[PDB]
Amino acid sequence: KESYSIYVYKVLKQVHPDTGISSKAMGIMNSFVNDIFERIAGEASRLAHYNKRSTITSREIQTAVRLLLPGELAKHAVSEGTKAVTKYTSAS
Amino acid sequence: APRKTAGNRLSGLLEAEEEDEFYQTTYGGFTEESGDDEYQGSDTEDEVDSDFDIDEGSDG
Amino acid sequence: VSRSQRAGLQFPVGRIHRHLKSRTTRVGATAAVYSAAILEYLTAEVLELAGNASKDLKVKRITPRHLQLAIRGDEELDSLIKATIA
Repeated sequence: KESYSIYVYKVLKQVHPDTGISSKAMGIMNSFVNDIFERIAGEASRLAHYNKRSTITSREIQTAVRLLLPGELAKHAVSEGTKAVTKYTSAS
Repeated sequence: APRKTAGNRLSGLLEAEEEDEFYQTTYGGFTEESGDDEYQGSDTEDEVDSDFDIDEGSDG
Repeated sequence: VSRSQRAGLQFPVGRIHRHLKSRTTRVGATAAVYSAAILEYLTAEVLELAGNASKDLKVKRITPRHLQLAIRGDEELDSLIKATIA
């Protein structure tokens, strides 16, 4: 539903700067990203209702990630998420 | 008398076929297709809404 | 400068913040930053494996078959996509 294909492409440039991607494969990536996001967002909303939080913060996202992401994916994602939030809340 | 292993691989085989079907149908199928052009990458802007940097926030 | 640059991300935190608002109808900045980082990480993981599968080809290009190798070939990514679809 939402278009993240151009950001997928930038990430691809980062991980494999000599590698392209086909249009159908990019479409699959966009679909997967959207579905994963919908799951995280639904879970985070459910967690904020359950915990009576008025505002969805990275605390609810992080818990949703732990609940939804299999094993080491969760660990690495939590690391990345925490890193990003630290950077955002610091000076630059 | 019947043997014990008779058909004991059938349900693994069915699960394998179901997984095959899952990857052939999900997101249009994880399958190559003739005419699948290269994705041509048209960057876009990212503006935050007014309520992006909102304030986010027992005894005993 | 950019909020996504402040977080060190390629994914767009403003767009993701609006997406979160749409699918949760308050969403703080940190929720959008964390969600972006998480989606960017999963994207990077799938593309690294897929692009590894498409090495050794003279013209390196990821196709749906390389994505299949990346996700189906990986216990965690395979279970993630199965739970996600179902």
